[PDB]
Amino acid sequence: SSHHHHHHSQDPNSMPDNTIQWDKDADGIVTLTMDDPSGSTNVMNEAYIESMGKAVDRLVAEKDSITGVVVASAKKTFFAGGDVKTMIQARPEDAGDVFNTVETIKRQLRTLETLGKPVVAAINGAALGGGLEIALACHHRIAADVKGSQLGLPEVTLGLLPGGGGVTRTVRMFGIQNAFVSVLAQGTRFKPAKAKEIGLVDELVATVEELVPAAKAWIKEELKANPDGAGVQPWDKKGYKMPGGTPSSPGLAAILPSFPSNLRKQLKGAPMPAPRAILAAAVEGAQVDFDTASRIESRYFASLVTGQVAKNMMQAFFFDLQAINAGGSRPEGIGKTPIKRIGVLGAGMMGAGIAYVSAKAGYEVVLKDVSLEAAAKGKGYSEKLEAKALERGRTTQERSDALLARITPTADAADFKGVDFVIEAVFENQELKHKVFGEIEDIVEPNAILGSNTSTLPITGLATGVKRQEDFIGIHFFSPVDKMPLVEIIKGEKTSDEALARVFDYTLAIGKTPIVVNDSRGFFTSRVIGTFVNEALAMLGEGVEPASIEQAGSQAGYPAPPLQLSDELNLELMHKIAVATRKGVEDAGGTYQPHPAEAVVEKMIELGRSGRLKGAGFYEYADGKRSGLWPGLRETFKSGSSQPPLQDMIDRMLFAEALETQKCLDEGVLTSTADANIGSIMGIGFPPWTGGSAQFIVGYSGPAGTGKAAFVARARELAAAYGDRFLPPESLL
Amino acid sequence: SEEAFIYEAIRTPRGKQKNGSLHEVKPLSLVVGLIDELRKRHPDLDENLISDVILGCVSPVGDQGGDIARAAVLASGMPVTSGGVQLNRFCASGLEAVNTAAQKVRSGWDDLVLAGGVESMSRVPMGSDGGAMGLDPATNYDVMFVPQSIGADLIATIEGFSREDVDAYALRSQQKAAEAWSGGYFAKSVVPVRDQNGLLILDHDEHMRPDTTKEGLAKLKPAFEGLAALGGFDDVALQKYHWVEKINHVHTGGNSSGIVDGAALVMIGSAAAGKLQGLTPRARIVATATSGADPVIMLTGPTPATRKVLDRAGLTVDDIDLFELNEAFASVVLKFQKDLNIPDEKLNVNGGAIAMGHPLGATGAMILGTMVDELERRNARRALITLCIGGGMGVATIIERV
Amino acid sequence: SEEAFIYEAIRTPRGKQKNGSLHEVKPLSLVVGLIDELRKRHPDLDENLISDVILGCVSPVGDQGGDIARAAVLASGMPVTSGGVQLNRFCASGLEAVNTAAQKVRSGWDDLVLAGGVESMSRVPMGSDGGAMGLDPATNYDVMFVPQSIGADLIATIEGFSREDVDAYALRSQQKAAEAWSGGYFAKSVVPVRDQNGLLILDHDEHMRPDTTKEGLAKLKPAFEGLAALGGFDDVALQKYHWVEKINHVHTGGNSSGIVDGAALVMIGSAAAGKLQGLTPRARIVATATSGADPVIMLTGPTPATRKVLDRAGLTVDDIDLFELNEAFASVVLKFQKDLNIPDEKLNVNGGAIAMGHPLGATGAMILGTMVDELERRNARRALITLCIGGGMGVATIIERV
Ligand SMILES: O=S(=O)(O)c1ccc(-c2ccccc2)cc1
Ligand SMILES: O=S(=O)(O)c1ccc(-c2ccccc2)cc1
Ligand SMILES: O=S(=O)(O)c1ccc(-c2ccccc2)cc1
Ligand SMILES: O=S(=O)(O)c1ccc(-c2ccccc2)cc1
Ligand SMILES: O=S(=O)(O)c1ccc(-c2ccccc2)cc1
Ligand SMILES: O=S(=O)(O)c1ccc(-c2ccccc2)cc1
Ligand SMILES: O=S(=O)(O)c1ccc(-c2ccccc2)cc1
Ligand SMILES: O=S(=O)(O)c1ccc(-c2ccccc2)cc1
Repeated sequence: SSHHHHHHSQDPNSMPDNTIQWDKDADGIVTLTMDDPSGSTNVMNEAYIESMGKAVDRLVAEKDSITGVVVASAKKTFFAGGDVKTMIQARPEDAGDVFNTVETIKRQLRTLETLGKPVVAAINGAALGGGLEIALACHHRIAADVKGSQLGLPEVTLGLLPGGGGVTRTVRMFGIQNAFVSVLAQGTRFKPAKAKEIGLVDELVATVEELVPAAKAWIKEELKANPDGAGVQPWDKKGYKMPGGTPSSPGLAAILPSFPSNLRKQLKGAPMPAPRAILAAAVEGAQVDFDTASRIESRYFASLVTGQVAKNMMQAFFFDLQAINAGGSRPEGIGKTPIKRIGVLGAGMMGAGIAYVSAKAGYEVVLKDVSLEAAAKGKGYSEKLEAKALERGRTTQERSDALLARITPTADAADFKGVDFVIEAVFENQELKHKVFGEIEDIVEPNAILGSNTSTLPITGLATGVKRQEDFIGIHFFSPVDKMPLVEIIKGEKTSDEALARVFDYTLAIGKTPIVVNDSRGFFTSRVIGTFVNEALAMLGEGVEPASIEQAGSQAGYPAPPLQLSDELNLELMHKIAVATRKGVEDAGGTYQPHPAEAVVEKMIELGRSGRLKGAGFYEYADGKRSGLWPGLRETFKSGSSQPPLQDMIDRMLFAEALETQKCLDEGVLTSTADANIGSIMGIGFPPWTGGSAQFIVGYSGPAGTGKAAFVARARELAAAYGDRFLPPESLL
Repeated sequence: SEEAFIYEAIRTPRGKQKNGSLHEVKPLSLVVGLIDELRKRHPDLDENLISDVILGCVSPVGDQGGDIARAAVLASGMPVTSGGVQLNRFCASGLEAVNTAAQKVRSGWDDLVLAGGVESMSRVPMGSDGGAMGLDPATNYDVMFVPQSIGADLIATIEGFSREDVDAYALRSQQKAAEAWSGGYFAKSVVPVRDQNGLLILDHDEHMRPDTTKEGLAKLKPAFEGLAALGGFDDVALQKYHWVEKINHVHTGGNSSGIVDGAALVMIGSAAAGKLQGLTPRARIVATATSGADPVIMLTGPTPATRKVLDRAGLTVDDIDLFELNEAFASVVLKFQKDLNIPDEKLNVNGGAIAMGHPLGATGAMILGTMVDELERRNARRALITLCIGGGMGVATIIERV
Repeated sequence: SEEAFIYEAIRTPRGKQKNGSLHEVKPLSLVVGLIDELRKRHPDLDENLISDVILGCVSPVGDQGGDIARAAVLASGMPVTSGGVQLNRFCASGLEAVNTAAQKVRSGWDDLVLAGGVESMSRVPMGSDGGAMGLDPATNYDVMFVPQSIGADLIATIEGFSREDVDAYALRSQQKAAEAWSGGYFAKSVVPVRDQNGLLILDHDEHMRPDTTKEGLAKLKPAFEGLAALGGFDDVALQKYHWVEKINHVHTGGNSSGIVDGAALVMIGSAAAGKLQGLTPRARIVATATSGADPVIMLTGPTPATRKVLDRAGLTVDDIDLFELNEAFASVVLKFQKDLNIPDEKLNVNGGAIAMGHPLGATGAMILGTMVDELERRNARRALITLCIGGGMGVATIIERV
């Protein structure tokens, strides 16, 4: 009933500040302007709830003198998100308070929506999550087509769902299938033009100054032309029919059982509860009236907020990612150094991809290879990506031609004149990189960054081939560069702080997320992803079915199963690394403990199946595409003789990387867990539901318990059953 | 305690789903016609001694809603004390109705019971009733819902049955069904459907294709008519059976059960009830059993249920003269035969649902009466009837000729 | 002579139809909650020994379609061998499930069986499943279809029950339901409904009006919504009961059963099955019976069914300590009390569906468990449970405390 959180006396010093300004024109149109004084963004917090409660109360009390309502904002954005610092603290015992809070939020929006008067949202900037939910409660939405504006319900990306009516209202507007697929399941963000196209927005204006007037103009016309239906949503009219039908409709009842199966297919059986909950709230809500549907929505929301996955994802994709983008790993007291011309050495898949993202961000790129034929095929990588983006309509023919025009393919070292940023992406060989850098370090500018994209070779050693080692640094990209969002910045022993900042600022400019890693063998990404594939190859050697291995990888939440990923990493490079590691150990006076996967690698080398690059690996490769698992794999390794439970296989892969991440944190390879979590998620594909390979430890949840203590118990379980490599470090004990 | 006997077991012919002869016939009328055939065969029977009418029905909605068994009692003018209950255990509903009627007589608290089933799939299609396991995403996402066809393909993939293997069984069913019809085996148990004026509507199983050939079956395309055509279920099945890499879709319309319309009635009673009403026992219910297996593979429920009904009756496979398993999918029968080493000449000896059709709620009582008639014709002694069911269930029954 | 025992009998609270607490709760969830409560009471129960799950359900469509019993077995994660069958015998479905479970145990072919019912009438309204007896004009015209309320009014007319008479019974039911709740009679049997977060949804029977006065009952109008509001049914009834000039419409929403949501579960097994699982038997199923009377007056089936179960168990009225008849309509209980001369202090002693509601498929199993507790709370010996049924049927059960 009440629009407020409390109905009893509290501490007067605990009264939240006021965030909503009230204004009623002589025509009786009330303009609600949201302006939270505690920050630059209107956010759904305790202050908003109390402020909207007072306003909605006043709307009802003054309903005789009020003809319409306009909901506007005073910030650069409209209304963006919720109070994550408070949501991440909701324990399971707080599920009652969580339920009540979202019920109160929706009780306010339901009153606004059923006022008997037109309510218009003047959306001036981003309307994300709770902001769009506020707008969806209005009867008409007007957005200002302005740079940076986004609209959507991205709650699922933090492990939540739109609990302020976003599920219920989008299903009422678009139907179960379209609401779930297009808006809810993936939290897609829409530019205002696309938002109007799908129905999230009804009108557009050029600038923000036209919004409130256009809103009041629409209120004036709606009352004149449609007085019986003014301020009445489609679902509150007799004769409402849900688009696509209700669950009882014969047409939708035919395909409805395939909705959870298609979801399992998309998620590959990963344990991500949020999309399942959105689908349940969506369908269950379409069976009952709006208010009953809204309350079901609140229960699923409280189920997610109090769960562990939402806490993992809020920690990673909100807190950890904000700290990284704020320059947590960027050295302090360093200024800016804009970049004029980028020089990329190598037109392979890596160097061509680096040139594409560099030219897409507006930089002039010189793409050098050994021959002009090769450099030209390197620019063809960008041409094929632009051609596929023109036929889909995501870029103009004008901006595409200007993108390609910034890519100048060459085979001459002299074309690197005026380059202030070098990104070398040639073969993994130290004396080659020493040679390649020596032939350009004099042609490029004196203050040019000398970056090397390497996966294995140490940076400090590579720097002995240039004169200015202060500006030599490792800039590790990930294939395919156009779709992989991390850049691993590797600091050699002579690398300066200024160089760290310039590559840091470069990474943000091209739209990628940086981490800073100290020089070490395998750095962070390569070292940790190695423990992942090696754990799977060991399973193959032990006799586990290859199909079970790949399912375990997919059902753990990885983007690619480990045998498939091994072919792309090339078993010969895996062997070269194992040989390198053994050489350093046996020469320091010690004894090398080989990983059980090294035998499986060598057996595939002997059988002439070193990976995809040479046409045969754990998979058969026909017509350039992948074509099933090699049928001889089962007889080579006696597949089926060992049948461990699937969860053991899943855990062995997750724990191998979590434990290795802790070693990197202990050794100083990484300086912050934020880098470890985002580095594992965005760099090597650690499953997002874990929040990262470091969050996986503190947020672990199994049948034995929760948290670091339960992680250690399970690691000790795996160690006693599969090998001492699963024993936990002292830092966890 | 009280022994339960089969006194009559009759069925309608099975009309086909497309341009079928029974499409104009209300499913209630199919049952009433069988009730009237029983009266014709026993005019002086005191119907007040009939204490219940148990009809299996998988889609109890529409023409089949509102307790169709009670509708059959009232519409046919049967005594109002004869009750009437509908039940749904999916594919075994017909045989579960008979098994429940048999267990009612054993308890001593019922004397004479009509059991059977009705399913007009051309009028009430499978799935019309809805259900949580399919239309509630929380339940669906967790129980790993999969349609029956993909379980059958998965069985063929694991056990190693090829497309030619399952098509070879399909041809065998068509041949044995045509031989049984030509030999007059079904003459006295298939009751022709007639209209209000006595004009003939259907007198044979019109789904049969007796001129089936191996080449014709090889030209058929894998199944794509219902939930199977929709995506996802293959991946969901392999998430459960993670050691299987690829599912071999070998099942088509020619080696799967046919969608048909039909009904069946069985009269079950104690020795005293038959002696009082002048009825001759045709067979005796020796034992019934229920078990199950994994709900994703789903269709492998018959093997444990048969093993439990044999153990319960103190018998072995060698003591059974006729095996009757419902031909939902060819791979289900081939798996049942392989696992128990059933001899080919004892398995579905008069054809099955691939040739004649599988009218869900009525099938169990049709294939039961089929065995009562074949034991008498062969002068054999024991027969075992079982059906796989959706969700992973299973029902088996042993009858002995009397 | 395998004897059948009741080991557990539980039920949800009953949520009302208008703005009910259970309207957001799927009926499948109502059954699963009661399965989880049985686990809480017997955490070391070998669920593999549970051989069937029989649920009564009168409108098996939508949320209640697709063999909801099987859905409860899979959604609760019970063994796939536990089966699951839905049945529909109208209002008696819940008790017919329990009686069928008893008869299966007596036969010796089932050891431990779950039985009960579920009906979410606010989500799946009565009549949702269609049906020939109501929707096919040929059959409707012949069986003289009439809604139950009109049969109830006719019973009041023929027997001479005034409007004040049925209102006096309605008041008594409200008073005895309030006394039973206040006295804690239902504390251990009514299992509160909670959401996925553990938050409370319902812990009491919302339909009760414990402040009911005989003056407020008199202010109510005979205002049934649905078929009774449409025309013709009065004339159809009097064409059969032709010695009656006019039907006195005495029944209202205050002296007729409530439309509510609810579920009930009963665990039934043999002595050996219970002893093998550390279970204490609470009551013994002494006898069950079915009969019926004319379907136009409809709700007179209880008297021959109660008569039949008494003669079957070798007992009379004076041998029975408690009589529990479902309060579908006040006149039915008064007719039943008059015919058998049931003492007032033995009849529906804890109130009935007029106060607490009548969740069709489940009611027979709720009032069954209600008498199990009241026999134990009074240390009484025998109880007789019976329900009238739509279409003129009747089911009765006699239990004995152990
Ligand atoms: O007792 S009152 O002064 O009326 C009072 C009432 C409520 C509040 C309050 C509201 C929202 C969040 C925190 C505190 C504070 C004071
Ligand atoms: O999921 S949202 O609807 O975006 C949502 C986000 C945030 C909140 C909230 C958090 C803390 C204190 C009060 C409210 C509520 C709902
Ligand atoms: O019990 S508290 O920890 O004070 C707590 C209570 C409520 C919430 C919350 C509210 C709305 C949306 C999400 C979370 C978070 C924390
Ligand atoms: O400089 S070496 O010592 O030759 C050396 C350098 C790097 C590695 C390594 C690479 C990828 C993952 C883990 C380790 C191993 C040895
Ligand atoms: O960064 S990558 O080039 O993708 C790369 C990453 C890791 C490895 C690797 C390291 C140790 C053992 C096996 C393989 C090899 C290559
Ligand atoms: O959605 S993002 O966080 O931008 C994201 C994008 C991509 C990846 C990824 C994909 C394949 C292999 C490894 C990682 C991970 C996260
Ligand atoms: O026989 S059907 O009604 O077609 C039927 C089909 C499928 C299922 C089912 C399958 C897997 C998990 C749960 C239920 C149950 C019944
Ligand atoms: O219990 S009901 O489903 O409401 C139901 C109502 C009415 C009838 C019926 C009435 C008269 C002649 C035949 C059937 C049967 C059932």
